[PDB]
Amino acid sequence: DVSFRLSGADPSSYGMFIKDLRNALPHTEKVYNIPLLLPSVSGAGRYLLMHLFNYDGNTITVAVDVTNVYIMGYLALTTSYFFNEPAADLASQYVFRSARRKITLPYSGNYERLQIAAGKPREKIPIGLPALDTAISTLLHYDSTAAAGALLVLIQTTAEAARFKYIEQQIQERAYRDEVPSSATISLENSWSGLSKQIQLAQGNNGVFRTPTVLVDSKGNRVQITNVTSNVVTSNIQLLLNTKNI
Ligand SMILES: Nc1ccn([C@@H]2O[C@H](COP(=O)(O)O)[C@@H](O)[C@H]2O)c(=O)n1
Ligand SMILES: *[C@@H]1O[C@H](CO)[C@@H](O)[C@H](O)[C@H]1NC(C)=O
Repeated sequence: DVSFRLSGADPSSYGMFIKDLRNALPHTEKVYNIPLLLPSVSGAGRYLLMHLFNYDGNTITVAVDVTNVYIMGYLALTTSYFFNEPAADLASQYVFRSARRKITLPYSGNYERLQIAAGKPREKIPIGLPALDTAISTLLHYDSTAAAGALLVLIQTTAEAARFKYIEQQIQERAYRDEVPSSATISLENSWSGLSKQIQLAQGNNGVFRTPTVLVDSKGNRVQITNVTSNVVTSNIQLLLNTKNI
């Protein structure tokens, strides 16, 4: 398992958490020095438990699929909550079984559905460590509309930060003040599958992407990433979604 406590949290302790999160995900191979997530894992081993504590020390446990870093569901006191999707229902067979009741959330975990439930796109939702404290607090007591927004914050401040060093750094900048994600942040989130694919396709293509990936950079400018020498590949991305799952 991995843990993170908002009480006394700073950019350093958050960095240690994201490091732990990455290191908890198994791999047998690196592609261009980036860990390649496994095609599949059977049984309970598929799910990582993240213990998150709000400033007041109240806690939720979040179940994460270690093959794609997708959040499946979470436990809050004696109630488990899972996304309305087949992968999450499968997860509910293995994690939080001792919960007194299980609620299936009225949406899947994908960004489009969460934004619909939350009533706003995540371009408009501030993120940061204070926002994560709020998210944990919200998830402690069921409120599906509020939970959608909280989960958008949760996913970006954990999974997306694990996937991209840039995103980790953006959250570190928001340690004591929330701010909506940069356009570059949104771009990287939306491009993770594509980038993972092209980095793997480059393996037998002399480091060249079969299809270029369009990204927005730190200056709001639209760049085109075409091979593994790009900083996004050498610097930024920390985990690759296996092409078998794409
Ligand atoms: N169970 C799920 C499903 C999706 N997600 C996140 O939501 C995204 C899906 O968004 P779209 O369907 O809008 O592409 C994924 O990239 C993933 O990071 C998640 O964190 N947990
Ligand atoms: C590869 O990407 C680098 C970095 O963006 C770029 O400068 C260069 O033009 C590209 N080279 C090839 C052969 O695609």
